[PDB]
Amino acid sequence: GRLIYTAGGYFRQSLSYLEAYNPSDGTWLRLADLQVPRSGLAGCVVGGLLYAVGGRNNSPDGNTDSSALDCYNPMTNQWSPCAPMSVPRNRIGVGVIDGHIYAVGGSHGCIHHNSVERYEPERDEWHLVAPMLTRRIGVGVAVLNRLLYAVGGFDGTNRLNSAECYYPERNEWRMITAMNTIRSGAGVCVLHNCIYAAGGYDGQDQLNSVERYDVATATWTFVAPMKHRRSALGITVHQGRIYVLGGYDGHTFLDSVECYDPDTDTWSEVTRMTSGRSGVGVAVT
Ligand SMILES: COc1ccc(S(=O)(=O)Nc2ccc(N(CC(=O)O)S(=O)(=O)c3ccc(OC)cc3)c3ccccc23)cc1
Ligand code: NA
Ligand code: NA
Ligand code: NA
Repeated sequence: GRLIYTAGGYFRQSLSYLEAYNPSDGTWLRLADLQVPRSGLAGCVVGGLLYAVGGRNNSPDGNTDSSALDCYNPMTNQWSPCAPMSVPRNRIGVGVIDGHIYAVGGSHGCIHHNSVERYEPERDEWHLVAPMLTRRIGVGVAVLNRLLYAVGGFDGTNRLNSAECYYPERNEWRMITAMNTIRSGAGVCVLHNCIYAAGGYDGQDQLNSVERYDVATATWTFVAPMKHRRSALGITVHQGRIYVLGGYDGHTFLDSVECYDPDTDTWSEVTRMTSGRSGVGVAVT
């Protein structure tokens, strides 16, 4: 009975919503709002708790990048503040290794970060780790074999098809094979020993293409495309299928949730979000 949690996001302004989808019964729960609205954040789970990391509050009253880390306990339906990151990071990527949260890249105003930092929930402290080899905002992150992959993004000048791999024990990054497509604001996840990158923006158009990196072969291969082009989408994996949530298609904030079945190489529409939004954080617990 694990749920897909969606936190924050944007429609007209940054949002405070926390909602959870159950693929088993098709239900949505409306859970406790975030304390502060944010879009461009990332979600992750450590030890059955949901963490909302970074992002930005884009409001009619002003725009504020976030260094916040907040923790949601499903058992109490309550958000609790944690230690903030060293710097604000909007359009952040996040991955977890061995119970530690990595905050990768993102922007603070015009600064497009190459820096990376690591949170230890048991000490409630962040520290810097090695910087990525490239500045990346709108970067997607996934973890496989206790290595962390940072995929695509924007460096402040160029939208990127490159990607790189972090080695936590050695504390170093290495460039991996570049993707077939330039993608910022893609959904990036791990499924069956491959890193998937779904959708995003190539500098000109929102994308419906999906490609996956087979780590063993160092090769990116396209799979079936999504039905809807989308950037700033949420993504996650639940019971061996990919779910993509919302995003912007170039004209509309989407409420569409599509599900990828690797066995048949097919996408299908599985539910709608309660309202269209982009820039959400997503995780499963
Ligand atoms: C036209 O030029 C571009 C088009 C698309 C892109 S991208 O999708 O690749 N990168 C992203 C852009 C914006 C984000 N958000 C808000 C912000 O950072 O200011 S959002 O989801 O909150 C949002 C707000 C307003 C929007 O209007 C249409 C669209 C998205 C992003 C949030 C997370 C990840 C990437 C984001 C970049 C440039
Ligand atoms: Na610190
Ligand atoms: Na993720
Ligand atoms: Na609706």
